[PDB]
Amino acid sequence: VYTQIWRVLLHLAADPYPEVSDVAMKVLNSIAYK
Amino acid sequence: ISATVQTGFCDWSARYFAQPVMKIPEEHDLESQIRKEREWRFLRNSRVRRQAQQVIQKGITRLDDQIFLNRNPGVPSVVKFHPFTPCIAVADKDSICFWDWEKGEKLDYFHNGNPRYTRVTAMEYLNGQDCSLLLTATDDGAIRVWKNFADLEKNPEMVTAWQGLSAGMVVDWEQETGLLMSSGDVRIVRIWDTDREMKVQDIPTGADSCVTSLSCDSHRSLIVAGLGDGSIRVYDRRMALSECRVMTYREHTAWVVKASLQKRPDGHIVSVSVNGDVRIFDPRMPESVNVLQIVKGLTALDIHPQADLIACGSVNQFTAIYNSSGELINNIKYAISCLAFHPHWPHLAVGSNDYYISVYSVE
Amino acid sequence: EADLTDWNLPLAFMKKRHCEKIEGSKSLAQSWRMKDRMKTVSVALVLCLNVGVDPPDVVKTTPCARLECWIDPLSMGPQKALETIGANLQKQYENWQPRARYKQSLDPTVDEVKKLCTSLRRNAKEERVLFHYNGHGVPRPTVNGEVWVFNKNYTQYIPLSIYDLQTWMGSPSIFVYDCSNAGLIVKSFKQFALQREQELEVSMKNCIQLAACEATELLPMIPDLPADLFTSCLTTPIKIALRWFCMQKCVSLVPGVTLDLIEKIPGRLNDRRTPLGELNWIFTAITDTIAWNVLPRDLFQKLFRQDLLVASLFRNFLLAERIMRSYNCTPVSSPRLPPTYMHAMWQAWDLAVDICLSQLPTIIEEGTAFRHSPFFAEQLTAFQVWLTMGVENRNPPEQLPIVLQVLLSQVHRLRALDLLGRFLDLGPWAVSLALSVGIFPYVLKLLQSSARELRPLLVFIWAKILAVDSSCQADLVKDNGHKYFLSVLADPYMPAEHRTMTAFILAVIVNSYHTGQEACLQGNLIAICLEQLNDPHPLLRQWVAICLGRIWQNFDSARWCGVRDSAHEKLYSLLSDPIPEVRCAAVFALGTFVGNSAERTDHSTTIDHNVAMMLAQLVSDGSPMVRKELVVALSHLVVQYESNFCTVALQFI
Repeated sequence: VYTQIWRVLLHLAADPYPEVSDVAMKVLNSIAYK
Repeated sequence: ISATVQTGFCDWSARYFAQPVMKIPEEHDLESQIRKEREWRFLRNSRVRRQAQQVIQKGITRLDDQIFLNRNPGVPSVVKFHPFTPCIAVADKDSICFWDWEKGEKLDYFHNGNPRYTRVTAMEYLNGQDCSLLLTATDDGAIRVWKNFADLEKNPEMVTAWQGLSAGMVVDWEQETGLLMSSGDVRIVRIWDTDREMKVQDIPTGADSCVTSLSCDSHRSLIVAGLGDGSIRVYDRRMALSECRVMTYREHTAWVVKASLQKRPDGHIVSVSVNGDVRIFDPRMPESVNVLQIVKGLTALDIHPQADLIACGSVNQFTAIYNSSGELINNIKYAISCLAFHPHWPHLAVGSNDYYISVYSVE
Repeated sequence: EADLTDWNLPLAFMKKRHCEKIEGSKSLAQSWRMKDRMKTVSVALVLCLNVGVDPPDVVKTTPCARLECWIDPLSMGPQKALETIGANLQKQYENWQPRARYKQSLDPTVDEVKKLCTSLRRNAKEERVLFHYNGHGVPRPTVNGEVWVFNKNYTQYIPLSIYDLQTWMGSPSIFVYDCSNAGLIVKSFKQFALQREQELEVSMKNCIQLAACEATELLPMIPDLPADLFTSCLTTPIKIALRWFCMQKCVSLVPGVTLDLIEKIPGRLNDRRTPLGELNWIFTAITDTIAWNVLPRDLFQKLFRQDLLVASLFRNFLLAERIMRSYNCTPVSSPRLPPTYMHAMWQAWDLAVDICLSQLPTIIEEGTAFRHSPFFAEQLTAFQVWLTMGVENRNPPEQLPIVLQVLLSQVHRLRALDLLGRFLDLGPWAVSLALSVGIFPYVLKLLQSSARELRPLLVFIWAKILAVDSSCQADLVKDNGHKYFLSVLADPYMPAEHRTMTAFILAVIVNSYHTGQEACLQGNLIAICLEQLNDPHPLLRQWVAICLGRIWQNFDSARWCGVRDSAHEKLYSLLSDPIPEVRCAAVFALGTFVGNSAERTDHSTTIDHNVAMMLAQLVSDGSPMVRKELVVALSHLVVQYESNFCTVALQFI
């Protein structure tokens, strides 16, 4: 299940729309440092 | 815990109740300036349609006039003409140059935002009749729409953007239906509805090679799709997805440069592969009606629905603009990788390997 | 032509969500809330009547003015009359403030005044105390800031320093001077106030002062008017207002209206359906309207909104200013008011009086049923006419405080609530105005009504108000007004337009407020919401889902109730809704549901994984607006399983 949700976040991290990609990148970086 | 972000979505929704309700909206107001300016644009449209129709009735003369010659910084990949306002957007791999053909000036310069590997394959003009937009589908899948692209007091504005699919990418806008059909290397023809912002239909292509081109017919479901192996499938979206395919005729073996359909009720699929041989198909027939062979090594081609001019290109600087019957009109001597007619006026853009854009006119 | 094809074409990506930015409107600093509620705990009636004796300073005329508090002192004999006037004055004040400790002082000494004021100050040290002074029987106050009282034997006028008088009384107090050179007292009061302020280095704004006259002016000697002209105005406004009305030249326009008919006016001062109660109601509206239009907003809420009794005195003070002006008298107030005597609304008061007591010959003699005045009707008509061309931000409509007064009855309540809603429609600036005038506590009282006809109007009004000031969610839980709206959300016959506002109202009450979530949970909101979750209205589906998401925000008890009702399952249907507003709201609710697991039983974990995969099928979505909430939704999932997502993140490195 967690594998599936991380794969989703990869698409939102590489979003065409800038605001969504930015916020997704923050949330993805807030995982790394934990 | 500070990493917890909260969207303003629920708060933005609440603004709905701050605005007035009981009173008549601004659009319904018949005496509003927006409606008069919208009716004024539509008044200009009906004149431009009539004036262009009068040019068609006078026939098409030989086209050699050069209106202007400018130079771009990047390679012109795809060009489109706004139907009524003279705005000729000439995009590049990492930018979108907006030129003009009356003043003769660069109007704007975007950055698509896509990486270096990607490439802007297709382009459209959404809501061309009024308040036009600029769809910019990237080859990897990213589609995006730009507003205020050639305005004085306004800047670039990306309305929305979403990774489609997932040749490059192909699109066919359908103003009246409201749909949008992305396609490319995948074996699927999606149909993104823009009113519901959801993919309605995913038509299976049934073909190994990439969907190089894709054109449809207004008021009917006639999705034509050229392919890299050579075949040109046709799918009807009214029937079941398995049954969507109607005809599958194959009389080529090369990438289809431009499988273009005509806007007449007598639809004619003018497909030109890398081989350079034209084969005019029909939707109700299994084989071609006419056959022509023009150039051995074709690089880029353009056609016009209203006037049947097959604007060819050439490695040796030639620009053969013949009719569908095969008559000679012009052979303009200059990799001419982009030609583009107007939807109404007989203007033809041209673009060589060098980043130089021309716009011809029939006097 | 080829234009009808153009007009009939959908303009894609041209809607509120596209043109406008996705950002919340900044809430303004709502200062309408009252800072504090004062309570007039006790009242001091100092009466220097000196019944049967005439002050040496003023040589009274043979007729003079005998009536004092509507009592002839010489009729009853000296001692009884003095007691009677004190009793009546208490009753008169009890019309305005019935719950206060009254303590009369009748021709008091100096010690008597000291012990009286100090006792009432001891009772309410931090609360306002009223000091009423009637110096008609004592000589005029001196330039040196002194006021005259009697000696134990009633043989000598003893002077009393205003400084010492304001020593014994405390900080919260109000002073009423009814004497001839009363201005001198107000001047000397501010002097002793400044003198105390100078001593304070090495109680002015708190002290209110009313004065019948300017220091130069003298009191009127006219036999038609009562001697206690000022006090009567403050304490019996309607009584002198009708007697004064019958003295003006405008009586020619109404023949057959003498004072004797005014004496025998039927009704009471409470029953607004009677003729006398009509005038009191009209008078209260007109006076509160004049004040709101003329005074600055700060000083209006200070005097006319802080506490009732002060508001009543200043309301009646405006009438005193009008009447006394016609006798070369200028009343004086401590917070100086601009002159209102020539305001247009006074003419409306005349018409109201005219119509009200034109029926009195028929009511008294013929016994005709008193038809009510068209005044309040016509004022609502005026408010409606303003709204028609009220789009521009011009001067606000004068009649706003009248609409408030109309809400108190039922006869015109439907029409007023409608217009008030139409007014709120104009914009958010107007809702702010309506909160400053003080509409909130009256709209809240209507939530105790059961008349279902009121339900659609209150839903509308409350949506506009709660859109501006979301803090009122606290008040609605105290009064159990959330039940009133819960009923509306479970009424199929209620139109879906009003049901949408009702779902919004609930989504505001619940917003980030644990007390409201616990209260609505017990009111079974999640079950009610699911009953309307499949409505043919996309706005309702959106908000009902947001409301559902907010109620289970860091509140596991409402989550378990959702698990029993199986809401997460019923919400998956909205995940494929055409309208992207609903899709986005659906993603919001499912995220907040996951976010508050708080390490519950294994059941929660299996549900959270089921909710994940159901959300994980909203990736290929056109709107990034929806995709944005999809991230925020997955944020709630990561926070709950931070230990698990660290394992997955470290794997692919």
